[PDB]
Amino acid sequence: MRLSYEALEWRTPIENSTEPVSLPPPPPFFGQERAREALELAIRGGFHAYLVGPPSLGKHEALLAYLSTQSVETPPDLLYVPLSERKVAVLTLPSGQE
Amino acid sequence: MRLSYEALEWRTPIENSTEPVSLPPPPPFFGQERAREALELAIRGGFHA
Amino acid sequence: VSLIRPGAVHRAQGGYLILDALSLKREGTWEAFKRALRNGQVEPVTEPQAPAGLEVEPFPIQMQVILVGTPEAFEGLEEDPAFSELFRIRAEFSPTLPASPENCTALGGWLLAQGFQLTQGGLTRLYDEARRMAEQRDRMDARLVEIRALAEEAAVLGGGLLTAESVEQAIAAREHRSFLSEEEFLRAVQEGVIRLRTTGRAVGEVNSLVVVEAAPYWGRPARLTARAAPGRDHLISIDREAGLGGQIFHKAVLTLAGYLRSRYIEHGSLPVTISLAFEQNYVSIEGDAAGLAELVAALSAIGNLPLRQDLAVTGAVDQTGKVLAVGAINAKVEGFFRVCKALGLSGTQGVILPEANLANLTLRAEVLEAVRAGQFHIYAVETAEQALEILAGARMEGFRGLQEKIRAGLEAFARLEEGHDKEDRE
Amino acid sequence: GGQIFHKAVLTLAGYLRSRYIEHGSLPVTISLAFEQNYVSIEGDAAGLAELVAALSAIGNLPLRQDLAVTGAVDQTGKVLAVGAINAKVEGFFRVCKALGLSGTQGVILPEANLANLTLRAEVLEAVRAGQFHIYAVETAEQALEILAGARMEGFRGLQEKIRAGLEAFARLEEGHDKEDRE
Amino acid sequence: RALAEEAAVLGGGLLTAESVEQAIAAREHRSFLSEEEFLRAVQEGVIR
Amino acid sequence: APAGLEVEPFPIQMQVILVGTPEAFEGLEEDPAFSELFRIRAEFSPTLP
Repeated sequence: MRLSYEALEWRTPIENSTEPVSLPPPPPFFGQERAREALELAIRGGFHAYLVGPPSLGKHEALLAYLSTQSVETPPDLLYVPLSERKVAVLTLPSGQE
Repeated sequence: MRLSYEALEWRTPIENSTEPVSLPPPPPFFGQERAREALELAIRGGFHA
Repeated sequence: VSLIRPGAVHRAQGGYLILDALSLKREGTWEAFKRALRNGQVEPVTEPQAPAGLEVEPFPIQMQVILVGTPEAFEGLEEDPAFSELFRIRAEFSPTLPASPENCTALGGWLLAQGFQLTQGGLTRLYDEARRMAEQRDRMDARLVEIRALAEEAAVLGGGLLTAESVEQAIAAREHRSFLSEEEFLRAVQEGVIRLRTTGRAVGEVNSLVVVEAAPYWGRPARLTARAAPGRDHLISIDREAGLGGQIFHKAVLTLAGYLRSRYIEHGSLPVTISLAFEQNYVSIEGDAAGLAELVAALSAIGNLPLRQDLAVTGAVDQTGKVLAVGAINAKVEGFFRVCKALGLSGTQGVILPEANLANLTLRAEVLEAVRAGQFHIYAVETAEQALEILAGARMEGFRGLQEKIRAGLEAFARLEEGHDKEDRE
Repeated sequence: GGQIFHKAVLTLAGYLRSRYIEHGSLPVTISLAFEQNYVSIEGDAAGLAELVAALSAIGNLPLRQDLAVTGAVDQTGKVLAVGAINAKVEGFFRVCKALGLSGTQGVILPEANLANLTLRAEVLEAVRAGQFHIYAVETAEQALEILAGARMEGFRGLQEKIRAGLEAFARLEEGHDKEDRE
Repeated sequence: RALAEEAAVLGGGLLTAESVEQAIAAREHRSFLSEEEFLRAVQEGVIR
Repeated sequence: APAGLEVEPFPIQMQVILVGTPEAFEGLEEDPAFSELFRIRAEFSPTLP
């Protein structure tokens, strides 16, 4: 079976090379509904998650962009205190009480 | 078959051994258009090369 | 206490700790991190020459750990059951996105947010190149960093605007920058150092497309040769048995031997031994895949069938006969087209590739233009018999059929083996 | 090397078995060696000289010693390009000149290295005077032509000589089997 | 316990039959990439 | 040293133009991080026309 040009053509046609296009930004993890759903579940549940992806997918940067819009209650001030001269324990106080 | 002298001769003949040669300096990366274009791209874009 | 410094764990509390799984594997700190996650035991690192330390109590862990890494980096961690005990949410990124106008628009918007100035042609060509990198006509590459890098190169080569011409030039220069190996190969082929036959017919020879190592895996032909001589029923694959690699029984020699023994049935054993070899050494053949080129070369060597040298033959084959798809089909096709163009296009050259790879043919503009002009060809074959009937230029049906000629060749070789064994017996 | 199948041995065996089919397993054991070991022979390519010497030993062909044989072969019989052809040609010319050129010394080299030959002035001057000969071969058969001075086609050709050698060794093996059986 | 946690998270502090069904579906779906690509290859004819 | 200094991360404004013989990169191109960082391969042709 000899493949004709029609069967091999895969390049979408072009209407112009000028008149720059304006498009709204896509939602984060566009086309990655699996990753976005998993991250929403992990963030809502506070589970320990892990992103698995081929290198150069920009997993590190969309993770930061998605986590920045996330919001939780104000973190407490954690700090070491000496229970004794040799024993030290980490405790958290309300914000701004350190 | 046997290679004759004419088929083996590769030296470009010298027409004289005098008249000291004066030529303009060649452009950098002469004969290395690939490397020159790659470096020009890397420098203009600031990509590590 | 005042000399205790906070690490990553002590500033990720109430938030998220993002670590590279490859980093944890490399630095050998995964055990300590696992203990910190389970037991809430965080302990500042100490210096070996200081004997007096501080007994740090366990600290309840309020953070969320979101490791990030390639699948291979986690294949070294998922073996530990405690890993699956701790980390239970798998946020897997699909390496490819569906190729649809919705995703094209999303990519355009995403590059616009990056600051690039995209014309419609430029976005279209970036979308096409993303599909090419995914090596699928229906899936675009989800590696948005790669596309961003290509867009940056296009912007530099186009001023500040990603015109279609600019991104085409960027792709062309990306191919041309790492093109020195193929340039040397073509110069060798033209100069006659590496002699490949791209015209006429030859017996037991075929142009098997192989891949050589580089940043882009460059495809190029290699003259596969097959020589059949009477002897034991052993198929000697010289390429993969070279040196100490022959102590492995491979998976391809068995495949071709099974196909040959089961398909042609007129004797209680295969009466031929076939040496399969490659001219030149740049091929790097996988030991577990038996190429269609090897099968057709062996069949031609058996049957004295003159195969066309115009057509390169690629594709994997199993013992049933049907042709399996192979990776990097685009590179192989473009490499054979480059060699044919360097040696001159006779208007009858082509490539024989599996129909299963018909869904991965995203070819460059030049190859498609050559096909449209009829100066090139692309042949899709479903079974090795189709590839053989295409190469030999005759059908397997009736008198002078290909199967009948192969049977005649096997009968002649078995006759010589019979004479040898008859002489040795007395 | 006993536990190694190599790649140059397999190529030579494949060529020898495929080209001469009048019996089954090729009834010869070919021992190939270099006198005066400084060679460090390659393990990834079978030299044309190895094949030609094997054929001469098989068929009792007196090869010319005037002509050195260089080049790598595959099992199709094609002579492939080899690296550093200039060094090999100049080395043989130096050895010929040390013993004195008789005007018939030469080098048999692959056609593929025709675009690879850049020789010193001494070699080119010798070729100009007809004291040194450079032969270019495309297949091992043509190298055997040049060395043996005879063709495969015709009466008392090279093919029938190699056939006679193979048949004689096969007859000796058959006699051994006959002795063993009786 | 982990599945119950996932079901409660998906159901919003309430665990119902629908929530557990959603949790099981999500647990299949988060590791379904390999099968998704295999099915897509079979549909596209790469794996006949 | 008893106590070092916690040096903060610094945004890098330089660009790195590595130079190496090809077998020196054959052992350095195995990292996908190398491909991600160094994207412009300026390769010098060993032979000029």
